[PDB]
Amino acid sequence: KKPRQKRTATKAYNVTQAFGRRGPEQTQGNFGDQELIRQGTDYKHWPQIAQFAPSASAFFGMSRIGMEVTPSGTWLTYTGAIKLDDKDPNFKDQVILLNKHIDAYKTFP
Amino acid sequence: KKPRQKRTATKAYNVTQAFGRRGPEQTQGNFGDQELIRQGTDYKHWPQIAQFAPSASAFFGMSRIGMEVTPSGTWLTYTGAIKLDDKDPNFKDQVILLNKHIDAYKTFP
Ligand SMILES: Nc1nc2ccc(O)cc2s1
Repeated sequence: KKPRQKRTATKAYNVTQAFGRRGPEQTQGNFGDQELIRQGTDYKHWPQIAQFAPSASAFFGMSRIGMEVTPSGTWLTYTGAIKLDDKDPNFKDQVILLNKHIDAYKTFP
Repeated sequence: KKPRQKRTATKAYNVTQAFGRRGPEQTQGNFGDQELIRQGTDYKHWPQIAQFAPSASAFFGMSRIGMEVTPSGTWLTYTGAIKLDDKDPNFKDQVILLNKHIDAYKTFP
């Protein structure tokens, strides 16, 4: 049993199955429209999204890390920010793509 | 030369060189004692730390993602939490190791 953070979503084991329903609560992810949720790393523009995901070294190097204990369990918390390069020729498209998936679930029928 | 989020710290390119000095401010990292800062992914217990880092799929599946536009540019924000396995026989050691590195910088120059 690989832990949740090591899972990879695909068409046969999708974002909802691996990582739960999209939503606004603290423990929920909010990222992905219906196409990305159904397809995971098979999504047509997945590489353009993954360019922004951190390496293990960067995850622990760039982030503010903490530990919290709640009734549900013991949690390693993380927060940070990643600058988009507005000198990148593909900047405008990167922004459009990220905004299409952030909080997409709010307009799901 | 690589974007910050794709860098890999090592003895040749250490945590300070790759990710900046440890400290408390936003986008500043707070994780690592003197030994980890110097060695990065060559640190003896690096695998026991990296087991908690997310895959690219998990990062975008589990996290709360946002986009903050400020005078310095456009920033992709992330926040989330990784649950430790309370039934793992090494749970107690995992807690000790993470706590050893969180805010370690407060105790040395
Ligand atoms: N509702 C949630 N369950 C889990 C389980 C494991 C994990 O690492 C994060 C979460 S958020």
